[PDB]
Amino acid sequence: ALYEDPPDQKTSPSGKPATLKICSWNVDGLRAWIKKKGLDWVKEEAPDILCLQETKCSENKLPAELQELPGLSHQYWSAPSDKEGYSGVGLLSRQAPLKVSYGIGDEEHDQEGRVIVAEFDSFVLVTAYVPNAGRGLVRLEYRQRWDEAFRKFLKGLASRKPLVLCGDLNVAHEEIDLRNPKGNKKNAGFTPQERQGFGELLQAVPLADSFRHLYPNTPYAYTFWTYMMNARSKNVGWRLDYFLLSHSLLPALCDSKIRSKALGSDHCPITLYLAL
DNA sequence: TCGACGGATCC
DNA sequence: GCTGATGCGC
DNA sequence: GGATCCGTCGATCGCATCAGC
Ligand SMILES: [Ca+2]
Ligand code: NA
Ligand code: NA
Repeated sequence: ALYEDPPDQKTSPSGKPATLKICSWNVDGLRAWIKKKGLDWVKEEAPDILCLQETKCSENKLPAELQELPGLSHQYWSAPSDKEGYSGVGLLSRQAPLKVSYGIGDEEHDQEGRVIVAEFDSFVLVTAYVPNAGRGLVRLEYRQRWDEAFRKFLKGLASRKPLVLCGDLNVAHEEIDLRNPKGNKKNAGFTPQERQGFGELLQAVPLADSFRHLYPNTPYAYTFWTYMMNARSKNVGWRLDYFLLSHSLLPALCDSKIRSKALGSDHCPITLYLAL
């Protein structure tokens, strides 16, 4: 079945207006995504912060359009240390963060340009492109190691400031989170190990899945569709991109959106509204 | 993801 | 700059 | 022994690299 995201709710559970709008988008080739008019869509969405994953683009090759682009003038980029055209994330913000850092503090896990940490006044924002378990589950052993390091890192951070984690977490948590649960239990993104790691993440930090917390029984809501077999036109997809929040931020939570119609990637963008 | 192969196993 | 091949990805 | 089923097991799309010149 096809899916229609409900309208944006812009007041908090106590009627505070939303003050912060964060958008996150796995662009799967930043240059290609810009050629497919992604920035026009971003300009219209007008986020206060924009998080991009899988940029596949070194700092040298960042297209010129990205400077001419407030109110997202404070921009930060991370690329792998020795693997061109692979992975890569970015964070663009309207206001300058207090402090920015790259990676999680673990050399094993900080070589593929996957994590940017941006600290603001009232909270910390982490954006992440989690490593794929790979075809044939080749990288599943590595994925589990990543999962534990990432959880430990995020638990530490959240013990000091309220935390927002966004990005492509490369797992569909439960069977409502993808179209074909049956046929995918041994494929990357829906192995029992990856789903379990996501569950441990929610409990050990702790964090809440913003979208599921608000729409806990809404099926067919996905953020990814493989280019093959016209999957997107059939809405045969996966929910892989999330906003996870510290529990303390749940009374700030106004809405968590899925922008199903924005094209330019094999992921659509997601949008978080917070009253801060 | 999809169809195509298999190799079962029931009616 | 161009062809052709390989890496990666749910 | 012809028909539905059920664990594999290959060909798709898209991006960006590399090897070579
Ligand atoms: Ca590969
Ligand atoms: Na019968
Ligand atoms: Na016979």
